[PDB]
Amino acid sequence: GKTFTRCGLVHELRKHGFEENLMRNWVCLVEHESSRDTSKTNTNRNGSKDYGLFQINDRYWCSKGASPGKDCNVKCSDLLTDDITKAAKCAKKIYKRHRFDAWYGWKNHCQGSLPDISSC
Repeated sequence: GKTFTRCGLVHELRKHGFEENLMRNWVCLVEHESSRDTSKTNTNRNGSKDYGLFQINDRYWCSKGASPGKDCNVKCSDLLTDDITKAAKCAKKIYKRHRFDAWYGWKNHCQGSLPDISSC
């Protein structure tokens, strides 16, 4: 697991199939959820835990076990590896029903201001 910079994240998502017109929303969401860190985790009041760059939950999208086998066919520990793609492809499969509303940071802080990406 590693941390990314905004220019690195903008590029990593552009390579992983994220739209340049949505990139501002995506990086500003990710900067509140994981702070651009693949190693980040958070526990919930419901007893489940969140993993990887999009803080994906072991009961809803990824799987906590030794093998993948959940709604996005991906394992919580694979989201902690040095390429975000395991979390990013699952984030696209969520965006098919909830483009940004599946993440609390976007509706808590990205409604006020977004960062610039025109230097990336």
